[PDB]
Amino acid sequence: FAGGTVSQRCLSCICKMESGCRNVGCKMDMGSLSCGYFQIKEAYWIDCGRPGSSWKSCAASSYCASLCVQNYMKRYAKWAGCPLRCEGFAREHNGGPRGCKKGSTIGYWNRLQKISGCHGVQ
Ligand SMILES: CC(=O)NC1=C[C@H](O[C@@H]2O[C@H](CO)[C@@H](O[C@@H]3O[C@H](CO)[C@@H](O[C@@H]4O[C@H](CO)[C@@H](O)[C@H](O)[C@H]4NC(C)=O)[C@H](O)[C@H]3NC(C)=O)[C@H](O)[C@H]2NC(C)=O)[C@@H](CO)OC1=O
Repeated sequence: FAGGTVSQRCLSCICKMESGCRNVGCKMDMGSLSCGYFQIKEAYWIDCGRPGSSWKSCAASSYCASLCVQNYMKRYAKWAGCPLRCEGFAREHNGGPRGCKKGSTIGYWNRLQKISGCHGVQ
């Protein structure tokens, strides 16, 4: 995946959690479509710098999608006071700018750790 502050093992775990790390297309989630490898919504894609040729094109690319995650965490993680490890990055990915502080994402982190080789992933 793209390089950055998020580890490759963490990105792999998130990728597997969202789509079994496959280009699965989109689905509706609480008002907006989440797409591709990392199930990224348009707003997230905008916030990570509009990488790729378009939102859905980027989402369908493991590299572009992972770069978007890298940029999103560089933008919000430290700002929101998240631990700079997968626990914080995963929750930010699932809950937004301050996702690592939302109780809603506690379940996402716990479910993600159930994936082979993802328990306590950093
Ligand atoms: C069950 C489940 O959770 N499913 C999925 C969750 C997840 O999608 C994530 O969904 C959340 C909430 O809808 C997204 O959070 C929003 O993120 C926005 C983008 O950063 C953010 O909007 C920004 O907000 C800041 C602060 O106000 C502003 O300064 C920015 O200008 C603004 N940007 C824009 C372009 O509007 C917004 O406030 C968040 N909303 C809330 C309620 O927090 C989050 O981004 C989603 N994550 C992704 C990767 O898309 C995914 C994968 O887990 O899809 C799910 O199915």
